[PDB]
Amino acid sequence: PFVNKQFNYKDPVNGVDIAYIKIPNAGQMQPVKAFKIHNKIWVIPERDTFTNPEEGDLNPPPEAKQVPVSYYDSTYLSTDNEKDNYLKGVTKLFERIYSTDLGRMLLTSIVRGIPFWGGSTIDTELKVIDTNCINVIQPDGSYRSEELNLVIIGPSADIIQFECKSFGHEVLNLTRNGYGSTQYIRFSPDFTFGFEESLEVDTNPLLGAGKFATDPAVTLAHQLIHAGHRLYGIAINPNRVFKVNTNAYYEMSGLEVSFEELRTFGGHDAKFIDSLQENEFRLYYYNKFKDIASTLNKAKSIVGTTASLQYMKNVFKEKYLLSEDTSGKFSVDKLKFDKLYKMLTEIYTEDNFVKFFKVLNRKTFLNFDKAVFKINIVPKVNYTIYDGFNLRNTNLAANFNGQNTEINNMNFTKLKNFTPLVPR
Amino acid sequence: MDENLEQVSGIIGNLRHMALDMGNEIDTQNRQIDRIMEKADSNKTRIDEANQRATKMLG
Ligand SMILES: [Cl-]
Ligand SMILES: [Zn+2]
Repeated sequence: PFVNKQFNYKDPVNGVDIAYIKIPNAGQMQPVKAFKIHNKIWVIPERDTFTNPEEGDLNPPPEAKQVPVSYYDSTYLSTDNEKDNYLKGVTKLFERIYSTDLGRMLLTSIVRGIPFWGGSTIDTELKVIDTNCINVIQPDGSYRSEELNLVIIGPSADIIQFECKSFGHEVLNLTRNGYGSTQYIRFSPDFTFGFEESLEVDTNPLLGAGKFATDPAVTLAHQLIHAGHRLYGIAINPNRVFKVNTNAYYEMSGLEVSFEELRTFGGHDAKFIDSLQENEFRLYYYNKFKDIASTLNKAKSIVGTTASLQYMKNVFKEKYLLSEDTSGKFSVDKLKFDKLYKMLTEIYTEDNFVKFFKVLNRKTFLNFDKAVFKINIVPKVNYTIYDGFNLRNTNLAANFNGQNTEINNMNFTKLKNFTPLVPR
Repeated sequence: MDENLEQVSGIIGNLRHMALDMGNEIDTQNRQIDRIMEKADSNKTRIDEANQRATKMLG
């Protein structure tokens, strides 16, 4: 959310909100300098070669990804100045998201989404899951562990491949059992996608090239929505997908989109999920929340924290909006659950952020990106927290002219698209 | 043209209703946890697959 700190990449570590850290989960990698921009949220301005050892190289893969747009450059984000500009860019976008009620609510939900304490072999004991913490190195050389909900990190090889991932449990499915787990988002505020407005279905030579630029704030909000679903453990099983036939590219005939994605997009695309399926999901997670409340009612002890058992049980009572009777027993209130579930899956959607920000954006996933641009949103003459690219009192305020890369061209550099696909 | 703002104010209404229960952050008190011992991660933690853009562009 709001970042009440003036962070500069070169600022000395203090073991509190500026420190070298390690993610116990990701093997024994090298410590990376990170910044805590808000309670429960850290930012690591480095290319992600830590979360997955399998993705250590930053060069284009042997087999090019079959996606509309991709971009590679192993040198991006390797200098202190870039890391400083990245930190400032990510911070500015969080503030832009924080500039509307929708964004403020989403960020608060995320900060409230503390991963459940269910890592014990003793059903009656509350214990943390190591995968939901990081080790913060201190200036004296020692270190302390700390729980957190979200980490924003630089991209891996494909610079514009933004995603929301997390460390799993050996048996539990944390993102889908209501527990939740710390989310890691690969993101970059230094690039953005180019798209064309939906065809008028009448007189329009497809020979275009993605004239309009996507607002970085929407792209980040998109990933944060996924993080939200995953922190509350209500993400839709990735096995549930929607098959779509497409004639857009040579040698391609279809597209597969997960229900999670459709839900996150909102608007028209979310309607592709059947009513029967929707109710199935809501009831499914409702049951997961009941199991949690049940686990909390059977908890007799807690290990690993200075805090009391009552307090830690209360944290989750508040996270899941559980009801507590005069005898101290927890239960899931059907009305409360529905309102919370509805807010996380139907109010927090990409389409609604588009409405709140008042920007041009694709209407459906079927309108594929066509280009990639290098941008620089830190300077106020380029982009602002309140208006993004469409600066008020200028030619850029009307008809989304600020996002028109042909009108507001000083804000963009068209880059090479590494895609192997050929548009038909 | 002005229908967008109407939708915005409408959504704001629903958020206002949730604000009383979801408006503030939690787990705000100054607690600490035991240090997590960094053991030999030969096969430590795994990763729960993320969401790759529009996802699978089948041939
Ligand atoms: Cl600004
Ligand atoms: Zn997504």
